[PDB]
Amino acid sequence: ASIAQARKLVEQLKMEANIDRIKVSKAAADLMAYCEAHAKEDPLLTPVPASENPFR
Amino acid sequence: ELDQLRQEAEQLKNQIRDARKACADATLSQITNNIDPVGRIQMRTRRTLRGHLAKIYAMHWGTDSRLLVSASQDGKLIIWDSYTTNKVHAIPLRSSWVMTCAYAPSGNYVACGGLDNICSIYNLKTREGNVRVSRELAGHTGYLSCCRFLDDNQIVTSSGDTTCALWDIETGQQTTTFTGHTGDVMSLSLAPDTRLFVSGACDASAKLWDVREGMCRQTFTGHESDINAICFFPNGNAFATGSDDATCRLFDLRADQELMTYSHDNIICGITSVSFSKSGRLLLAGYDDFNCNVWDALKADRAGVLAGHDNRVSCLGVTDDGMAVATGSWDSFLKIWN
Amino acid sequence: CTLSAEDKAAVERSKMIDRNLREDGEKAAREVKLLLLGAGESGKNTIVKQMKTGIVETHFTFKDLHFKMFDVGAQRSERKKWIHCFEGVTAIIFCVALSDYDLVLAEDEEMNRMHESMKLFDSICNNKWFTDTSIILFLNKKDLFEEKIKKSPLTICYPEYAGSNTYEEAAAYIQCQFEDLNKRKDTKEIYTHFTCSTDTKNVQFVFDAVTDVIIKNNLKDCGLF
Amino acid sequence: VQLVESGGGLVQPGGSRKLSCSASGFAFSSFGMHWVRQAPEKGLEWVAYISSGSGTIYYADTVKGRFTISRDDPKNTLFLQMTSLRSEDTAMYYCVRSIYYYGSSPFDFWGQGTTLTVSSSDIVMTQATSSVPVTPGESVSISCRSSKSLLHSNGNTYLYWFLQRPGQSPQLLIYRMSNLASGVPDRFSGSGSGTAFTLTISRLEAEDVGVYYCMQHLEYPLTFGAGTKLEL
Amino acid sequence: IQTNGKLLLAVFYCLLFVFSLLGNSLVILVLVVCKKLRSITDVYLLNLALSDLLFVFSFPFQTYYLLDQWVFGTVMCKVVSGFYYIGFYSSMFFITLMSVDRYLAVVHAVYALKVRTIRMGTTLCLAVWLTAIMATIPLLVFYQVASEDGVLQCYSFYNQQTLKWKIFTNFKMNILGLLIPFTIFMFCYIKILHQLKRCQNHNKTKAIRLVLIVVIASLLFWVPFNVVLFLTSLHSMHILDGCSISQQLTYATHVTEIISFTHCCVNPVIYAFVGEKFKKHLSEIFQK
Repeated sequence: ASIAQARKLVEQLKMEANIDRIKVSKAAADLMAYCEAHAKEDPLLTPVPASENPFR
Repeated sequence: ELDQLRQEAEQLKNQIRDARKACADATLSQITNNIDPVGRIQMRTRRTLRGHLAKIYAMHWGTDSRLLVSASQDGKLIIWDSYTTNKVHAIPLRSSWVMTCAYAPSGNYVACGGLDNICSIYNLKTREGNVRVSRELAGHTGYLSCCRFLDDNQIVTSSGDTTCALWDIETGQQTTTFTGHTGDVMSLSLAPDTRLFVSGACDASAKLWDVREGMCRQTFTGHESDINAICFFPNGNAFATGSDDATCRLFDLRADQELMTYSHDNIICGITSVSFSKSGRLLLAGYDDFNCNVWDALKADRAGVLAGHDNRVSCLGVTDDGMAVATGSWDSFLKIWN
Repeated sequence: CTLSAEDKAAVERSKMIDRNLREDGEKAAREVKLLLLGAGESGKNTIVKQMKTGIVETHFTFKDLHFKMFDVGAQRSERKKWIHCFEGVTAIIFCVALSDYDLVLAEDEEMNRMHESMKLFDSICNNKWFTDTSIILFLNKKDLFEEKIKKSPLTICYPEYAGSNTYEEAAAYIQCQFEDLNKRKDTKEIYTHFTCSTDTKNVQFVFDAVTDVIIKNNLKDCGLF
Repeated sequence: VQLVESGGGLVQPGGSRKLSCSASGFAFSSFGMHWVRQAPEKGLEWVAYISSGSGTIYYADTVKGRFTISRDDPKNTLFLQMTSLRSEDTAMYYCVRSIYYYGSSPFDFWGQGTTLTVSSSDIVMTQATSSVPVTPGESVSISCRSSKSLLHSNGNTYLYWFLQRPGQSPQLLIYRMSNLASGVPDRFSGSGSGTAFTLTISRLEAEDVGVYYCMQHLEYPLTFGAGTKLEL
Repeated sequence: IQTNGKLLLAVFYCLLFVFSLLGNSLVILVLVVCKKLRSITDVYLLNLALSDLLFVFSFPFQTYYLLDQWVFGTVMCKVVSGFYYIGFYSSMFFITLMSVDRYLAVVHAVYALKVRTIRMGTTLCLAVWLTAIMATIPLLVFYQVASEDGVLQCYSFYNQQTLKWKIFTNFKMNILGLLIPFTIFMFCYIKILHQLKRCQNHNKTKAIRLVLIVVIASLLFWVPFNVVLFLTSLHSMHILDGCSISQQLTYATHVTEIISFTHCCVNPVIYAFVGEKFKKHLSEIFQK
């Protein structure tokens, strides 16, 4: 039970330890790339004119 | 030997940690040091939704970004229209103790739940004209903290019994069960891919589970206390977590590490809800000090404060078109902001 | 108006919905809310039968006063996450079994059941959400204590105890001890009553207690304070 | 879901009588109701409307004051009180139900019908065709033209398309020019430009044979189309 | 003699008017603007503040009359008299109505929680308003402006036939204006003490102190006016007659007016400002 629980936990970390991880620069690059791709589309980041805004 | 198993677990933890250390040459802040900031941003109380008489615990936006659903302890699950503050629907709940509400992507169904330990699926569109309990999903041994619809048939429910679950609505059983999270799971967030989802628990950690295979792939730590809210970056490979320690932690799925923390000496209370904008530049978090805070994602600077709720802000949401930001607080008023 | 026929009819539907919401809110406001906490087997089920999943809800009316009693014994989760949902209850019923000081917790004999009872009481009475909320604290298993005290002196649970083995002195000691856990005396009150299976006026004690709480709440509201 | 309407028969001219409509299978309280009558050889025409909770009781211009309508919510019934019938009132009265909120389908269900015989600035609706030969499996476009713009600043245009099989009640097809009625095959579709609106049938079937009607729902006096009949 | 006292009460008029206007405005702003009208007592307190302000228009015009001749006009004179009298009757019925409301709240809670709603409070306060207006109208038509010794005076003009009506209307403010409602005020407020004595509360001592303060203060600034008016009516109908007594009665009328309408300032403080809820709201407003 408890020993079996520890065993299953150990195989869990063993499985989780094999995931490929990429450089953190690539991660920040992807985040900024998605940020720049849709920067114009987001209504909060770029204020919209009152004409097309429905919540008036 | 049990001690040998514990030692192996410690070695695996060290291996994970130094893998992260090798996989992180730099930090986010230096990378985005040259970009222009968002600057001061303000959102006004464009609409104020009334009629709730008990504390608002959950909100969810419809797919079209016109309808929204609000839940409170008065036992009423109220479906409202945003621009015209009309109550298109009002559902009396069997259990007034509700902490989760969900709008199906197809808009045909709405989910509710709480201390009842049961997830109620409500069919809005029927010939009779009255919202009815389409299904009562049971099996979690604790309160249902949150629940999101995969689709009209599959739904994910996180509970305080330290488990998440994937239920098939028509059969009424739970096809998959996500287990291994020590604390009480307080929030879950489906990805746009709608097969991988991150769930944070009371044990101060989050786990990214997969719907199909049914096993956690990446476990994220870093917080000093409980995790109350979690949300996905609009793209899909990053996720933000709101915690009880007055810090919002943004992680990347690929790097498996904490990409950034958000905190300022003034805020000491916990973070009840977290959300993201459409572009991912803005992170909106509701706190217990009665005011929502808008942070810049690339720069940990706070972009602004949405103030105007006289009590604890308990839920946040952003319209799918990204036009409006809805904040529902314990003061029994939901406010739409633009 | 600048609104279509269907828009006006939708507004009329919304008006009907608001009217029904106000009616239901008035009905709920007429109702008195009790949150019932029993430290383990503390006579919770027995008293529940006398006055008549995660949460167990009961409703009963006595002399034209409505009561919703919420039991959370089966929650078995972190109470810090769901105890604030009961902020605003009229009163908290708290069941303590007096016969439990000889008995020990199922999790080994290391803690007495009464010890756990007083830690739980110190947690809930002094909780930030229940700052101004009154507690009706029921001392159950009075007959069992009366029959059973002479076997085991109360000094085993309370080493500082020095008194007779009669019922009255021991019960006074425990009641004073539990009332002593109240950090903040002025805001809230504690009502103590000893109950058995035979008595039928325990719910009457509940009614007098909540009547006191109602009078205090209105005194605060009406300006008399 | 049923709408049983009883009464009818032959009445001496100038008489007064109450038409009945008993509803079951749905929350009659939450659904507003309409009485819509049809002449023996002419198209449908609006008669009366009562909202949920009896907030509004509207009647058509030609029939105001003379007609009344009430509802019994505890018993789930609708009554139409009638005074001083004329030869113009000899018709087929239909009981119709509606509900009004975002995304709802007004006029979705229609009643079976009751017959009544009597012894001897409104929006104009034009269905210019009024007769079109049809061959099964071939797309037909039936166009209804309104006098004034059915578009509204809210973003909606209010046109409704109804199909009548012969010896059968009318059935909703399209609401707001483009929203398909639930339970209706996709062969029907709608498209309009704010002054004229067409219903398009991709593959004609035997069920498609009948008479089509167009409604506008901008001004409260509801106006109906003449009726485009399908001849195979 | 009366002139030096008139100047002193004119300074008192200035201070009284500014303080009353500020207090009533602040209570109104807190109750309806800054916060919500949540409770029936909140509605009653806001309406009492409106009644107080409706009374407080009067004293500027009365002060101008005392200092100088009336120049406003007969219709403005009737408007001034109406403001005074509606403030009067509104004070009567509102103090009595809050007395009944507190009696219901403290004595019969099992019935109070159901009777006490926003609708019932609105109905009772409305009826109070119409009753006050209908009581004011007969004295609205009485007032007239007359030139005596080259000085224009706006006063309640009564003919010899109307002199009997003057006795009736002056007594009406006694027997009906105060005697009938203060029987209810007495019955309710002492009954609050008996129930509160037979109670177990930490707040029972503070509530006893406040209810005693209210019941004594209402008498202090409310009964001398009625008894002095009753004595003046007795003098007018000549059962008790004295010329020096008449001069002392004019002086007593002045001082008893002072006593009666110091209530327009003191009543808001004792009915709203004391008490936990209003201090909490004031602290929240200051935080804002």
